[PDB]
Amino acid sequence: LYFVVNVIIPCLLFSFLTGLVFYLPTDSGEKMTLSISVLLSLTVFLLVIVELIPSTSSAVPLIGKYMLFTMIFVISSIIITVVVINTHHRSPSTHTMPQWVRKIFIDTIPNVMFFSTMKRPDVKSAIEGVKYIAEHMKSDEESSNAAEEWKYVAMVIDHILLCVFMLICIIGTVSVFAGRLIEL
Amino acid sequence: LYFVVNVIIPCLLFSFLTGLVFYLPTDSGEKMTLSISVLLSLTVFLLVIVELIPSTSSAVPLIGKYMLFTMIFVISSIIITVVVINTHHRSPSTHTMPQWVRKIFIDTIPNVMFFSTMKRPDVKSAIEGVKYIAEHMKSDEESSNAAEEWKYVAMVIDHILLCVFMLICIIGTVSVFAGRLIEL
Amino acid sequence: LFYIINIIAPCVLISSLVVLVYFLPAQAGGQKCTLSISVLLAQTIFLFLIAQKVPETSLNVPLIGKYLIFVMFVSMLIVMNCVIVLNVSLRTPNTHSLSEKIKHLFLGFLAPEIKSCVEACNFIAKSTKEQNDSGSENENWVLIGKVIDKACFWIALLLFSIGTLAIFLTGHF
Amino acid sequence: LFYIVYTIIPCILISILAILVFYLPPDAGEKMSLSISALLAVTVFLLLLADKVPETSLSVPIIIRYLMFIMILVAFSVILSVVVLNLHHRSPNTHTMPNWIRQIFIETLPPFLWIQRPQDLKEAVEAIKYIAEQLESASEFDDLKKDWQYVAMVADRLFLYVFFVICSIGTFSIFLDASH
Amino acid sequence: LFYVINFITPCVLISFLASLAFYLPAESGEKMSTAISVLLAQAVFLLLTSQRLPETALAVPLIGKYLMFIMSLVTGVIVNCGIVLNFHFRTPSTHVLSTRVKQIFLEKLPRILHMSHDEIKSGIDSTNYIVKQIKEKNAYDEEVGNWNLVGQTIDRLSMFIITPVMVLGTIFIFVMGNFN
Repeated sequence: LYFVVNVIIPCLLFSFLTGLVFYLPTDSGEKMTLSISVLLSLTVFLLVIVELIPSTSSAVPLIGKYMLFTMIFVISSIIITVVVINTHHRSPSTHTMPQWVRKIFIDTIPNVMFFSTMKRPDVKSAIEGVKYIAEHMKSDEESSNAAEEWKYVAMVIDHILLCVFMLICIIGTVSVFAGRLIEL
Repeated sequence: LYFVVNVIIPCLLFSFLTGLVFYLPTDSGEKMTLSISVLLSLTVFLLVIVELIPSTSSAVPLIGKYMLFTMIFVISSIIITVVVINTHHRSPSTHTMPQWVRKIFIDTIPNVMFFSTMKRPDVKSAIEGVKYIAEHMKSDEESSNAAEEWKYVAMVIDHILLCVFMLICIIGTVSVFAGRLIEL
Repeated sequence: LFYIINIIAPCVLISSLVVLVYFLPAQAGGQKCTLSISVLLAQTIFLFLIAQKVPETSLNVPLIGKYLIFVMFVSMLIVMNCVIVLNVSLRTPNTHSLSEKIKHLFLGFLAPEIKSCVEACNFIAKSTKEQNDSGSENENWVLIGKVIDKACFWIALLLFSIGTLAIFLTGHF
Repeated sequence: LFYIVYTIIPCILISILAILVFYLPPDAGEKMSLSISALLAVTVFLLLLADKVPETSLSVPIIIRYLMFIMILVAFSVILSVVVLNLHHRSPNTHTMPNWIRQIFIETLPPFLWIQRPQDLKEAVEAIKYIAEQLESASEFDDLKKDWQYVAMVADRLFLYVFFVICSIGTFSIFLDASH
Repeated sequence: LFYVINFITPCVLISFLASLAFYLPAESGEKMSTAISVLLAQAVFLLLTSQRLPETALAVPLIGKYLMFIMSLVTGVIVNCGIVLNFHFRTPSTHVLSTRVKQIFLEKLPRILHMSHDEIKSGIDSTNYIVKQIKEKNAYDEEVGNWNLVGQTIDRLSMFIITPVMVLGTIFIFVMGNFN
């Protein structure tokens, strides 16, 4: 009871939060805020754990095992969040969307996400000037469409990753501890 | 040797980082981020000193004086950074540039900065509307020019302060440390 | 085994995070500096952590302390390079000058109412043209920044891997 | 007295912070700074308490119980801030606003909560018409986005009030119970 | 001397840095950042001071009384910074600019503080639409500029009102304390 309350519960909370980061839309530019603050909280808690658990070396304790899994869990989260941000801000000038990315993440995947709510004289000069303004607006709209397609792809990746990372947190959590729980 | 690697090297890193903020442009909203985080790092380091050096009260140690110097150094850099960001966003409507400010910081000092590379029916309704659009562009460009003049003053201030700050860093460091070091 | 499980592996994991900064965008909102300076703060925490394990004699620096200093310094270099990329990508023809050298290296190898209406239309088109020019220059500088991202990514990956493997396989032998 | 100062005063000021995060406008882009920095404070207070409570493992002292309760309250305030920010930054390109959200949060709650808010001429005409159309399209897109963000706004106000009540009452009760 | 050098001067400096928040413009979105890091350092000083004294409860030491008072002052500055950004960003669609506020902050204080062929028809319709949208945006923008000007004038007045207050409070306490 003492060790549960004083050690394990805080670690559960931080695992949950880090998992939550994937529901934050990329349009709110605060993905790096949240993920790096979670990482610093995790580092500090590493500090805590070494402060608390015994310093034996015979064998890896259960808390040791669990701490290692938690560290990898946080790290993965952070790296995929960076990945999404980088995908969203993908320059069309230097990159071209592969056909299979578009087919998979824009067309099919959003459709199988049922529980989600995501979308599935001088008059001639004047006239020429007006025409130029209109055609420039056309070209700007085209550029903006390509950018919006990239943002749409990011959003639908966030949805899918939110599902996926809840699943991974569950699976890993059950596996790490069920053996020892049943042993007691 | 033990004291050098254990104390002075980390302090050298932090000192070097301090002045780096002044080469970072104001466009990136992260001048206060970076400088305040450097300050916090130094304040945290004060723990390291306190936990490492002897806890006598007879007199102030050499590294005590050096760390006080470094405190004041950091705090000056951060104050000037804030100043320049405040000046960059000043609005013409409220703040009119004093004549002496313009004479000094916009005309005089930029010339004497050699090292820097910084520069120194319906037809009537349609016609009236066209005229309206053109005058609105006029006005937009004018307000942007005023604001741009403020931004330009801020940028020149940053350059100048970079050069001054690097010199002061150097001077202060040498004087503080060499004198004791040679005795060892 | 005790040192590997309690000090070496946790330290290595945290320190390997500095190689992530090369996949953040190099423009405002990318937060290269936020991330990198936070990683440096964790590295400081590691230096404090190690002060508690090494022996108290002061005639030499231990090997592990040497290694910590080395990795901290490499992380600092990569934070510097993120900051430099941000500076390069936000450049403008007015503040800086995009030398053609850089361009080759990166963009290469790697009634009176009628007359007043027409005048106002012409002026509108001209203002739009001016604004678009300025912007075009800006996007050129963004594309240079993206090239530099790729190139620096590869440099940093190679450097970190090599450095770490060698230094920590010397101790194992 | 001793305990009042040395433990309760610092705690109080951190609880006021975490409450204040819900008065910050979502447009400021500073909710996560405030909230997560409050969470750092709470974990710091747990470190602070470690070296004052007795080292026995039969039970948990009341002061640690109150710290944990306060920690969980502060966490939930963070959580709800992150929800509000998620709501604010929704758009038609990502979400479809449901009828129940609109009915509950825009129509009903605000009054209860007291908020209440020639070829060449044809060519040139086509160009002008296009310009106008673009303008208008942007406006419509922004209007839907602003409906989302208005829903965020009203939920943020409601959380403000709720958390203020909750923190004040729980803190008071705990403290009097401890000082009797 | 030991306490003046090790205890009083670092804490005093750090607290003084809180006044800079008032000279940092609301447009530079970094008021919260700055204030919350200041608060964290003050937390740390409180932790430092708790370790230096015995656990008696006869009375709070003089330096403890001064730390309490000065922390509390600083925390009031942080809260007011947050409030100021809240005021700066209010708009007609959410707040009412009362006459008292107009009088105070737009007339009196600025002065006191010395502050500084149907296709062509449709194209004509589209250009008139462009102009209508531009006019609407201008009225919207000039009221938003009113709000901007309010914030600026609050900045100036806050500096001039707060720096002297901090200084006088500090001088009086410390001359009292120098006579001990």
